[PDB]
Amino acid sequence: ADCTEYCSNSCPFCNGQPLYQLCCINNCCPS
Repeated sequence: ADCTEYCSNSCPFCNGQPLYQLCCINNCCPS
């Protein structure tokens, strides 16, 4: 949770959205 394992960057605001692919994978850690 909070992108603690999904990506190095922590995103506590990510759990405020239902989508994690466009939130954590894309927005939090663009690639």
